[PDB]
Amino acid sequence: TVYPLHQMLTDFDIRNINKLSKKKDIFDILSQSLAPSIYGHDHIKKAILLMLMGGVEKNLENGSHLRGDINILMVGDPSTAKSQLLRFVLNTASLAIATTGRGSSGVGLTAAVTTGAMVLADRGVVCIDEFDKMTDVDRVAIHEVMEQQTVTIAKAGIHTTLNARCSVIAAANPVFGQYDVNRDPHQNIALPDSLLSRFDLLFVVTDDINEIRDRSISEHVLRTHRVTIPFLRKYVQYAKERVIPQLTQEAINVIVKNYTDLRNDDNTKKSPITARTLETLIRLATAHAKVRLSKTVNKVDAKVAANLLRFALL
Amino acid sequence: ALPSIQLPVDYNNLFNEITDFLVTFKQDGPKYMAMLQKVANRELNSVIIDLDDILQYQNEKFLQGTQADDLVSAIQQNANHFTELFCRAIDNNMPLPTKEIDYKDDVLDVILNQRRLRNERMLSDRTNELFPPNLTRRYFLYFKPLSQNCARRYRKKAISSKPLSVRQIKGDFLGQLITVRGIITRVSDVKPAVEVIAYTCDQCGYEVFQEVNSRTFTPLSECTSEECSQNQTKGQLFMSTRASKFSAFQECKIQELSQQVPVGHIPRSLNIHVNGTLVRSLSPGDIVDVTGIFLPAPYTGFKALKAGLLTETYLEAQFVRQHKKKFASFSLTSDVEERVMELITSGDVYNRLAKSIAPEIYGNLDVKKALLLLLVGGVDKRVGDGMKIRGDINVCLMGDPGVAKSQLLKAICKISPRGVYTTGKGSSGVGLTAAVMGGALVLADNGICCIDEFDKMDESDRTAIHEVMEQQTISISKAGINTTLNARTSILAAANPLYGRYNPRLSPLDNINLPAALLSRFDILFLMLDIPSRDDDEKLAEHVTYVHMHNKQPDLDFTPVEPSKMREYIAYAKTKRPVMSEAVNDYVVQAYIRLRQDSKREMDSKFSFGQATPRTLLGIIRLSQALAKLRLADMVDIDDVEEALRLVRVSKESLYQ
Ligand SMILES: [Zn+2]
Repeated sequence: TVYPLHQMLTDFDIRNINKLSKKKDIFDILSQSLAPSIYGHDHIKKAILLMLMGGVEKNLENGSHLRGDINILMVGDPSTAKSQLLRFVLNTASLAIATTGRGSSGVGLTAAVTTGAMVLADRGVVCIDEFDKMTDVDRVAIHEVMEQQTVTIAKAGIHTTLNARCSVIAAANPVFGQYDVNRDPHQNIALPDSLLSRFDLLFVVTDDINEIRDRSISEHVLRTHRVTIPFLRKYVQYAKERVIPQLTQEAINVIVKNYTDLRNDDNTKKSPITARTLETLIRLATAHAKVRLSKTVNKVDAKVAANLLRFALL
Repeated sequence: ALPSIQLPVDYNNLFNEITDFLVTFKQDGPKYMAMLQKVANRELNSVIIDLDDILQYQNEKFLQGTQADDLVSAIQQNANHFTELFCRAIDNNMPLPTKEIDYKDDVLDVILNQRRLRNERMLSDRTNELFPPNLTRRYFLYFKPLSQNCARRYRKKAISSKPLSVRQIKGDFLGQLITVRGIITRVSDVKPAVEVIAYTCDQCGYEVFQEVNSRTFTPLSECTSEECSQNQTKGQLFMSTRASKFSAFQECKIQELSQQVPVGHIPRSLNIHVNGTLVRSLSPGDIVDVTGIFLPAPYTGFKALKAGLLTETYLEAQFVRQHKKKFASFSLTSDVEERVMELITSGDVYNRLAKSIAPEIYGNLDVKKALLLLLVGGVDKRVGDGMKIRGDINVCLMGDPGVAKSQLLKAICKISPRGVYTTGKGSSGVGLTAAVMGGALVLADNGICCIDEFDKMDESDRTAIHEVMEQQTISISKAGINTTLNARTSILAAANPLYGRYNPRLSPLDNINLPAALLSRFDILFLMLDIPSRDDDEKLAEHVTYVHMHNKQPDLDFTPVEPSKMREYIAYAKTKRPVMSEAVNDYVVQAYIRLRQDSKREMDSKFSFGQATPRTLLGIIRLSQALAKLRLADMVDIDDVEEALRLVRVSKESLYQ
């Protein structure tokens, strides 16, 4: 036989979703459902959902396709759960492969075996731990993987362009010690440059300490040692293949206003900002549309994308 | 003792149906008369039997009666048996003379000719059981898969011809034609196989033909001939190599494409045997749909270990279709010019195509305007002695972080054939140079090569590329390589200015990290800098919102030129080789003095780059001569050259904004 040990939605489940889709506040509850063991970080959890959904995919006629999925980075002092969060990403993720630092060889590559992950992880969530530690040699390839969305192997050899369209998370320690919090908007990241852009969202988290927040940590930690989570992935698959929200003229002016704001004001405030940011705006909008199950994109969604990209920046 | 159980399928009348399939035909005189006679005429060996037409025939034999037993399912159901059955029928209908066959002419045909002559003579004298039909062939029967555009008849489930995963392969596909796909591995070098090998006797002669069956055979001596036999006593006999019929044999293993591999396991190779004409068709590293009968070849022993019998199999090659087969080579320019003309007649081809390169992004009509030229290139030159002068265009795209510079490069390397996309860390120095056991530059040459992250490429790489603008060269002196290989490559390089982005308080060449030795080579450097503008960025946002929202970008009104027909036009463009008139030449000169003088009167620092070295002149002659070719020219008119100057000045000078 071979029963393995450690999806089917039946009649009833899909109905539960359908009922639950109409409720206006669901997004926040969902976003809270990820973290039984983790405080706050509602914004980040929101993010991980918005990666699980991911802006459909759009392949133009006789032209290149615009990247659908959203990529995320987390930077902060240790104990931030950054390595703890990712495993829970992994479990409910429906795929994909995890990779930690070095790591490699080839990472996503076929290696052209005589005589990898990112390919095998296609349509899925790749995790990267200690994302900074990874040799630049690889990073050079990750540029090709992330935005371009394809992998190219000329090695000896079999010469082919094969597709890895994977979504990506990465957690990476601050440069030196705990200095992340106070340190400048740059020189803090340690891994310039285009990479910083490729990632749709750069989230920063601080371990800086306070007594009140401390107490509020204490109790939950205590109780820990003494609506269903599984329903979360079932909620997710139907949402994924059904149905793609397209795009609507309700929203566009919002994200345009927002975007232009970002460039003009933030280029005085902070960096980096490019057309890439705009792309990301659209992906987030569409993703939150998927959460809403709406056959259409909306203005509210646009405002949400606005919000999370703000907490990304500020 | 070995029971027997009837099956509805019968080969007897199916052979009859094959005979009715051959030489009696309409839809395409018939194709099987001419295709067969051209083989009989001995200019042709491979007989490519399409299963598509077998599909077409049944319609005429069914509906449209009178109804008959099916082949297309019955073939691929077995597909080994038909090679010995469907193909022998060709012997019965084949034209006898056929025309002008003679004897020698051909080597080894004279051997058998004299065999049948001496045999006929000696037999006709003795009377005063024949040479096997497989020895006399000199042609190979190959079936091909039905994908198919006409498979939609529909016979539905009839198709394999299902371009399946190596993982998808099962022990239930043995003895049934199956297409597979993957990268060629190890591609063993061709060696002769054997079929009959009729050994020669000594005393009384004759001949005997030993069948080559499965992998191997046991050689025999004794005597088969009745004359040498028993009196006196047993005649000695040796194999004659001239008499034997040799069929090329090449084996190669194919690993899976690795995208077809799950989250787990390992790439699994599949062993593939090749015969006859299809030999050498396969080359290492090449994704190919290989179709063939899927068969075991047991066991050679061992035979103790398995037990059993544990076949282990292989795939017989039948047909070969490789992914990614090309200008400048075409003869005609017959009714295809028609396919060019829809593009020509509207006029203003240059702007139209320009816009039609990478419409997926908004803005930068100038950049694309030039990329069209890059794709076109020409005309080089030969000084008759001779040495060459390229010959092509070299483009850079500067600026950061956004503006989507690299998407233009995925664009181009998608459109242009023989284009190859690489990155620095990325493509190793050994990636561009050729090892002895090439890539990048050698791999893509006669066509555009594309580079990203052009700063991070370090040093040894930059020397290669620094040299390749002498074109026609790389020189590898290391170890087991003294060769100088020829790279005719074009180069497009996307790079980011020194961190973070283009500091205006710094002079040009300060915020461009690149040496001036290299930039003099680049004829056109497009620096794309981003200064926020409330009006335009609205338009942009409208564009990038419109698509996503729609897939098709242009509306009201433009017609985006499909890359296929576009490639056709550019192909028809590269053929011209125009020549300059006296007036545009002088104009180029005068304008060049004015450009030199105006560039230097500007003074050192900021502004620049100087010095407008002669490679910019030659560059603008070469751009000129390119723009001419989209007029199809030979005239090379003044507006052409002027336009080249325009593109040049517009390239830079965007740093004043
Ligand atoms: Zn004899």
